[PDB]
Amino acid sequence: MILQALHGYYQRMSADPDAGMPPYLCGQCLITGERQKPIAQLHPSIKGGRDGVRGAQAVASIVSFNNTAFESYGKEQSINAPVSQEAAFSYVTALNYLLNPSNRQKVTIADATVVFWAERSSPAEDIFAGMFDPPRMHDLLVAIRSGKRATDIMPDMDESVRFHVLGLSPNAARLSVRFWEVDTVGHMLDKVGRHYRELEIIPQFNNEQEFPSLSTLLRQTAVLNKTENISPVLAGGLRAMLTGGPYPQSLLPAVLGRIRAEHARPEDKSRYRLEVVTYYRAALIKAYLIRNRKLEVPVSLDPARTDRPYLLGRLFAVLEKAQEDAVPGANATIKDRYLASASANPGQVFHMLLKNASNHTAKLRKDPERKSAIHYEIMMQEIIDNISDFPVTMSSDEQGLFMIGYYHQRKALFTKK
Amino acid sequence: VSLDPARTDRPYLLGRLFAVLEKAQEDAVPGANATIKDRYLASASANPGQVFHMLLKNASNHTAKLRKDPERKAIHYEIMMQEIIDNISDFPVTMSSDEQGLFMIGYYHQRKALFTK
Amino acid sequence: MTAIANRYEFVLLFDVENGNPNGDPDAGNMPRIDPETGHGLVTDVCLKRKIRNHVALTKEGAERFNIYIQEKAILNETHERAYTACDLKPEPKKLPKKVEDAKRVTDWMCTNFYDIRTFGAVMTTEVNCGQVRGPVQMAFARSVEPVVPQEVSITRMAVTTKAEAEDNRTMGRKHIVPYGLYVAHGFISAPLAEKTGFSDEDLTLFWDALVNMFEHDRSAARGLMSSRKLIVFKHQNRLGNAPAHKLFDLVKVSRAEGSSGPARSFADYAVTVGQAPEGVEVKEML
Amino acid sequence: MTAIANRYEFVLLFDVENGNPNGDPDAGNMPRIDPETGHGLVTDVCLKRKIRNHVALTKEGAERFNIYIQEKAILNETHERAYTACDLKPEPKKLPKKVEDAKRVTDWMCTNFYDIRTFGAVMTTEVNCGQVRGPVQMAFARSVEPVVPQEVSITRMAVTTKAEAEDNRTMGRKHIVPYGLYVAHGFISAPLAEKTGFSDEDLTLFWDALVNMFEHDRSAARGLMSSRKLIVFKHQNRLGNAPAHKLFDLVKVSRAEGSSGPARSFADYAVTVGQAPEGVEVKEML
Repeated sequence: MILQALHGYYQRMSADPDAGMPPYLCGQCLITGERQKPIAQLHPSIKGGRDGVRGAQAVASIVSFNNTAFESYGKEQSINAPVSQEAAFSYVTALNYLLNPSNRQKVTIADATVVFWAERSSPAEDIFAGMFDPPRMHDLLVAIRSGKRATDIMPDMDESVRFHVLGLSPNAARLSVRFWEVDTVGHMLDKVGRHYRELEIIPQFNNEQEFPSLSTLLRQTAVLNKTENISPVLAGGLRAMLTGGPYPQSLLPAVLGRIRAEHARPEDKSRYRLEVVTYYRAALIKAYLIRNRKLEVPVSLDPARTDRPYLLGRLFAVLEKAQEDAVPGANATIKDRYLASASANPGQVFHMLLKNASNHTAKLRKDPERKSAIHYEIMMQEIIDNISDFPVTMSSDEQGLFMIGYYHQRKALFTKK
Repeated sequence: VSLDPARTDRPYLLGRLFAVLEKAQEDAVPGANATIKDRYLASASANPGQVFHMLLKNASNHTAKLRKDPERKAIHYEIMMQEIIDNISDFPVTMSSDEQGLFMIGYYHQRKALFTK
Repeated sequence: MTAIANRYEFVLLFDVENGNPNGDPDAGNMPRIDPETGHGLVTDVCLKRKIRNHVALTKEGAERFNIYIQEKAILNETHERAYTACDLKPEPKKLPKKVEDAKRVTDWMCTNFYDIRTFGAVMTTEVNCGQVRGPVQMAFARSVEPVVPQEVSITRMAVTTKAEAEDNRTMGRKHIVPYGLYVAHGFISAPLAEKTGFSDEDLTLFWDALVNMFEHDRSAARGLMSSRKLIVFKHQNRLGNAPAHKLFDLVKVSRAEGSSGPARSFADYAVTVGQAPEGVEVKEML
Repeated sequence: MTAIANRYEFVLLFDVENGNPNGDPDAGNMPRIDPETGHGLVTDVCLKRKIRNHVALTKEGAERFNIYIQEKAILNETHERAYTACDLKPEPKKLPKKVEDAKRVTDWMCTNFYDIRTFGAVMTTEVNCGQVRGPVQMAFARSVEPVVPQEVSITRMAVTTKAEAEDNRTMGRKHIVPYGLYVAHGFISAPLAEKTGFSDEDLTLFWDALVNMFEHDRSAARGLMSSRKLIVFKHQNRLGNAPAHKLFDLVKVSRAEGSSGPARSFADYAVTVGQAPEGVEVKEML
């Protein structure tokens, strides 16, 4: 549909006296299907930049045939896409109207700018801006995550109204449709609820929101936690949000690689040494494991799990806690160096980690804290009791479970003692 | 119970032996500033062939001390050591990384067993 | 200077004892490893840097033997030299429209920068000088057996700034591989040499650099590194007579039967070189 | 600057008796060992510290023979001395923008401080003086045979503040290597000596320091340590004419005919030095 839906949106908004604008060879128009209409040689341009598609040229466009390779059947310019001039103007005007940030129906996700609307006037149009990028909204989101109908928070919403989402990406003055969804407001609110239910994890710090933003989640996979370096394909695939389908298979390796390449950065002047397995990365891993792998993952530490990857993650967390207690103010921790290899090749490195932890607890048993020294040994003894061997290798899913276990055990030890 | 007394993997058995010697020492000298694990874990795993005999002399002394009073278990630990060493034909000169991981697993398994009521 | 006329493959074996052959910027400064298997890694750029350093040391900036990627060079300034020498004036981000002038600037870059002539270069900066692939290529070196990088903690008896830390001494730590044997593969392309002018003199200097690469790379972090075996496969004609992977399989590295435990010397390994196909000869004596 | 004109390698043999040659900061204070073979290790920084101490003791801060690291000194204050000696104003983190001025400060550091001239230094700080790589390098010293460190329980008949009892009152701890023979390899680079100015008298003082390192290092935890052999390989040319590993292999250390039981004296080992290659001279009288 897409272009026809923008045409319908122009028809809808153009009827109203406000919040819109009324301005106005032969062939068959592919937008309306009308026969014998004046086809357009060149469509009106679409705004780029701040009031348009971020990253695109000021006069970007959707339909363009500026090179011969793009022309078929001897047709010239936009004759390759026969659309009546009025329909072309209407759809371009609708897209420009939505692209205007003054209208509250626009959001930017990494590379692409997303514009959404409904087939009829509905409060969902101004509501969904918060769903894709959370800042009464919190009550709606918590209700949706639990699966309740949105009408329970506001009966005014007719959930049967169909909702459109369009994702555009920039190029050298020509745009690409990265994704496109159409569904009833009720259905796609259910899928967003499913998504947030999957992402649910105990927060690491009280300043972290309970409904992480999509941009914040994606930024945590980028190379240096910046909007650029976000993989456009990964952002586009993570469509999985509001379609309910499996997350892209590259998501888990991306998060694992980001954990592998990260380390504590006091240079940010954050007095707490920044975590490598942050709240958002753990949330992403949990969501991937629940959806794609159909595993059971708790929101908080589960000491009755007894899964070997989960147990190994917990053991790593307790070893790191012992290191932190034994060496206060240490610049680096095993978190920065051995986290990747321990998860990917436990049988090769855990002996060294355990010997280092023995050294750490030996220091504690002499210094004050003479028995958190015994407590950490008890934790290690209890966790290892459920393990028969250190596996030589673990799959990506097992590494994700390792990360989740490490995150859960680490949080349980912040203020246990 | 998670300990497997029928496994008989040499690193596993050596870990169990280390755990029982540590228990014997901690029973014979309560309140000691450092366990034999802290003192000899590095050398024990790095060069098992040349240090386990020393650990066994020390454990013999500890068991002899235990045997003198009714707090004597000493028979229990002596039987454990005699049983575990029964399955060892020779001490390794060195152990691979995974072998040392199995050593630690066996030590932690045996230690919990001796903590049981 | 006529370019080489034959295709070459080669295999290099080099050691490291209590050293850090190549640190990892992400894992603190630990030696690079393959986290799935524990095998050590050395980037190709690391070895290319050592070859560059050896060339700079042995030629001392002689003519036709300058290094483009130098310690404190500013690349755009070097690009300006090519335009000045060829008498063109640089367009703001583009090569001269006259393709002959672009070729002239690129050749001037190639004709007197040894590392551009050998490993190629990307010079499409503001002062655009073009691109070069370079006949010689190298792959990541990978240890024959997994390496156990142990971490060493050290102290300094002095403090840098005004601080009341010393209560304990200032702390620091090194990372070292107790021992590791690394295998590096490489290729030399005659068709590309014909484009860059990589000559037989350059090839002999390159073999010399590989043989003596580490002898002048000593430092506090490197430990003891040495080149152990360099096997060179020379093809009979401009294009190869056999696949590269088939030739690399002739060099087999295994542990000597009498050795046990972790490897700590080159004597713990036995290296065997098989018979080359009819169109290839092995210059293993290097 | 009349730097040395030849390349050198050397091998140093030293042993310890009932002492701790080098404690491990993160393993309590146990002597460093190879975590998979039990061989003892002594870091290069320890031997360099002993050489620095010997130079300080024997020269007593004479001109051109100061020690940069010193002891509890603040290094930025020393950098400011170099900046003032050159009549320059230090930027917050950056070297002088003029390359000649940037080299003047580093040259002043090299010429004034013996250990910068010898081992190099990293001086990139709030008062930036550049970096020096150091003509002389040493690798980790490794024991010939595995060592078995022993903890020795010690009691003190005095209390520090107030005894818990107010039976024992203190239980100390000592670490000793009952015996161990260590082999240390080292390199001296003429090309870098030419950069820093490491001259022949510096090299003579360095040989003297190596021979007499431990004679003035006695302490409660050191035990008895001494230098036993010092093999010096002097190449006939600036860049050398033999691989370092080949020369190091000429020094063979093997258990003597008294191979019974553990080694407990230098007489339990036999040391032999083979013939040197053509262009290399081996002087062993040290």
